[PDB]
Amino acid sequence: NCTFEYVSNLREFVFKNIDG
Amino acid sequence: ASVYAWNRKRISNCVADYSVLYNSASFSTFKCYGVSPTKLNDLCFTNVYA
Repeated sequence: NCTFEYVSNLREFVFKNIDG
Repeated sequence: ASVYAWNRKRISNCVADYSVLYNSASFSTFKCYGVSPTKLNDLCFTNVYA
């Protein structure tokens, strides 16, 4: 059941979920 | 697929042009319920089942 699929030292990331 | 074993395709995130299908005489039947068959391209829904 797949509904989406996308394909494209210090590292910082910000993950958030707002309004879907 | 057979009618009793009807196949279901899930449609998420893709633009479609229902005008080239509505304008096609190849389709012997094109009937819509709850939504006008003419005004179809403007509508937006999160998922589509086929």
